[PDB]
Amino acid sequence: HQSYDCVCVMFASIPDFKEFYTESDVNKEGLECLRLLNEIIADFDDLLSKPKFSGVEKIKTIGSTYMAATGLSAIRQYMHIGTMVEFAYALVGKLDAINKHSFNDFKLRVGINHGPVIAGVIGAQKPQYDIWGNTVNVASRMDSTGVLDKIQVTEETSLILQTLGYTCTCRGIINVKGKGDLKTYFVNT
Amino acid sequence: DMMFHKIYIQKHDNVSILFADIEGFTSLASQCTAQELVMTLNELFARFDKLAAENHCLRIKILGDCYYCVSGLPEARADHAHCCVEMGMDMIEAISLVREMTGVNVNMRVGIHSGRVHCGVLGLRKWQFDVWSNDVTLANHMEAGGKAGRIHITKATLSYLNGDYEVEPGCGGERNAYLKEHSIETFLIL
Amino acid sequence: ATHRLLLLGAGESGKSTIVKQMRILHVKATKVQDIKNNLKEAIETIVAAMSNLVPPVELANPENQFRVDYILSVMNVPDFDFPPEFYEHAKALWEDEGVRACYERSNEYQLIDCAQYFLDKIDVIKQDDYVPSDQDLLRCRVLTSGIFETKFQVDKVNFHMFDVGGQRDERRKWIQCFNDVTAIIFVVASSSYNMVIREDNQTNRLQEALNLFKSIWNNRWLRTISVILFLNKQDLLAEKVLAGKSKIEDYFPEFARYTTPEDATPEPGEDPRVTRAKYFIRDEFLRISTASGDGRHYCYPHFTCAVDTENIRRVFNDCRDI
Ligand SMILES: Nc1ncnc2c1ncn2[C@@H]1O[C@H](COP(=O)(O)OP(=O)(O)OP(=O)(O)O)[C@H]2OC3(O[C@H]21)C([N+](=O)[O-])=CC(=[N+]([O-])O)C=C3[N+](=O)[O-]
Ligand SMILES: C=C[C@@]1(C)CC(=O)[C@]2(O)[C@@]3(C)[C@@H](O)CCC(C)(C)[C@@H]3[C@H](O)[C@H](OC(=O)CCCCN3CCN(C)CC3)[C@@]2(C)O1
Ligand SMILES: Nc1nc2c(ncn2[C@@H]2O[C@H](COP(=O)(O)OP(=O)(O)OP(O)(O)=S)[C@@H](O)[C@H]2O)c(=O)[nH]1
Ligand SMILES: [Cl-]
Ligand SMILES: [Mn+2]
Ligand SMILES: [Mn+2]
Ligand SMILES: [Mn+2]
Repeated sequence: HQSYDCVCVMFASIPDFKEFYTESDVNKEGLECLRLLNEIIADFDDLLSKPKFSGVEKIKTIGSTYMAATGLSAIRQYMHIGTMVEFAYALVGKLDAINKHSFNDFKLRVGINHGPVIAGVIGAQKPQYDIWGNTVNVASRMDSTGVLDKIQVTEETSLILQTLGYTCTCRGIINVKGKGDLKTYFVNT
Repeated sequence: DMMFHKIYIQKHDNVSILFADIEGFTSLASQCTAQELVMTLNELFARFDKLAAENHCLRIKILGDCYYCVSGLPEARADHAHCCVEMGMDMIEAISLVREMTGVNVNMRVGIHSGRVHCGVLGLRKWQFDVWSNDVTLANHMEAGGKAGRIHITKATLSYLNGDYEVEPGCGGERNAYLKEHSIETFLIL
Repeated sequence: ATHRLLLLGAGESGKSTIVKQMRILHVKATKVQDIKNNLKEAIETIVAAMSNLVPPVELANPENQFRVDYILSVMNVPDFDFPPEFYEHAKALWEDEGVRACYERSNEYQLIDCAQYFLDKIDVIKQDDYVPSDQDLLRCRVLTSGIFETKFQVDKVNFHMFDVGGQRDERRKWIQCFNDVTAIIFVVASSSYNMVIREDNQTNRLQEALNLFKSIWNNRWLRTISVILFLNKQDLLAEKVLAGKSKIEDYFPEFARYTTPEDATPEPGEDPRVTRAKYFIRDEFLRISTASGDGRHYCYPHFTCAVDTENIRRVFNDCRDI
């Protein structure tokens, strides 16, 4: 496993799902709910096979959260950052589509960040590909501490996004354990 | 075929779910290099994946510094309860060797629970054998509201254990707001 | 040979009423309470809506003004013991021409349908030996929150009735029944064409149905599912139609052009005006089912009356041959 210098990590969770999930006798004991999640994850995967997103590499799916890294170049020089943002919006456009036929109002919460990461595989039994590094942590932290229908990015990230054409608003200060307090911004739409 | 996408998921009962997390990982994460960690990380779970096969526990997924295998899969086993306990048992000394060569205060927080679950895969890209069930969510919180170098089991995991292990009050309520909100009685393997 | 039927439709469209019939056909101290509740929550609704209406409705007997105060004082009692007084006061008000004058405008404010039914019979429910008749339970009304699966059998053939909340908030639970569903039963309050939804008090109850139907019909997860259409509440429709004061063309202008179909099969001694309207509401839905969905699913109209066991027994024998 090698180490990259500039990889854009993104997290798009759905905090509204956990409540949606319910193991009742009628829905096959939570089985039906998962079916809806399948139509969600799948719907989000149909984007990976799209020209403009040929650079987006889905890493994994944490529960009901989507994780994709843009910048691994496999499996401007910082343009992959803006692309990742376009993938975030892309997900939104599809989550809302689901609601249309689902009757829900599922809102996506995205936290994007970029920086050095260590891509590779771990686990002897069934080897799996995953990335490591402080970069991913901050990204995640900007998802668990974000806002529905909003993308939370750090300073350095906000700056680059602006050089790309995006406007950002300072949310305030967020605390990331082991890193203290940081200043995040919301990508204006 | 048509309408919806074939969901590759199957229901299961009488299984034990064990969650484990590195207590204070940022502790050494601020000491060891970004790479040294990934090594220790890969080194630890390595032994884990092997111990699991020895204790008959199936590896589910690795989340950073969180590792969780479930017993009773694929082939049903009425020994599931012990399998996880056994896992947590050996798992610990595996994270202790992390004190010898690296960061101190490194211990595992085992959180075991039993009940039905839903295993399989979602979406249609880079499938990841995962589980879904409130029982699974409970094991998670159990792990969260656990104690260093100790095993945190619920009331269900204790019944499936035929009381072959000596336990004690867990007080998970005053630990996790979930084990509290749901009025859950927790114990700790002595 | 076990079918899974899912009942869809807007709120108070008449879903739970149909399931009751299925239990009365192919299949109390506890419900009595509710019946009284429907009666209370009924009368108090009319009176309270007299001063708010524009123009405001005034009583015909100033005396009852006191009874009006009584009803408005116990409008929010936790466990109303329903004392002998209530009934006397209630009926007294219901008899007041002014109150009724306000009843005819029950479309200008949220009011249950069992109002007329129960009020006309206060002397029966006031009794201590009161025994709810099949019709009383069919006329009763209780909000359905969640999903309930009824299991009955007809001529040695298993069915699976599915009752879900027809209220906007509840509609999010429907999905849990979209997969592996034999047929969908879409109930509609044909009579509620001059009333507005309860969710916001501004969205037409019939339009809500139309939009809702269109959503289910054109749903990505129901491409091959055929939906039967129960244009329920035909009794209340024909009534309002014969009334002549709540013109339909004043809520749906397209009705000014509409002309009764030549393939129309009007019931015996059925007023031509009713026929020219009962079908109008039907065609409004057919256009939605004709716009798309071809060969993969169809729609089957069925004028119905959920509270009429003699009607649902008929129309249902048809839903079986489909
Ligand atoms: N939502 C998430 N999605 C994916 N990953 C997450 C997520 N949240 C946290 N992590 C990763 O997991 C580690 C756990 O962090 P955290 O939960 O705060 O702390 P502890 O382990 O200490 O447990 P405690 O909270 O005290 O009970 C972090 O260490 C690291 O990346 C982080 C990290 N870092 O934060 O900087 C650097 C590192 N290397 O190698 O440099 C390795 C980690 N790791 O392996 O997990
Ligand atoms: C799908 C429905 C539902 C309700 C049921 C379920 O079993 C979960 O998928 C588990 C429990 C389950 O899959 C075990 C792994 C994990 C990751 C623990 C999932 C998440 O907590 C889900 O929710 C979330 O995505 C929100 C919480 C995420 C926080 N986790 C906590 C644990 N650490 C280790 C990683 C981050 C989950 C709870 O969602
Ligand atoms: N007059 C008349 N009343 C009817 C008819 N069908 C149903 N009702 C009455 O309408 C009221 C509402 O019916 P109900 O079956 O509760 O609606 P619902 O679709 O189940 O509504 P919800 O429960 O999801 S919000 C009940 O009081 C019932 O007795 C009909 O055809 N005519
Ligand atoms: Cl309706
Ligand atoms: Mn940890
Ligand atoms: Mn962790
Ligand atoms: Mn109902």
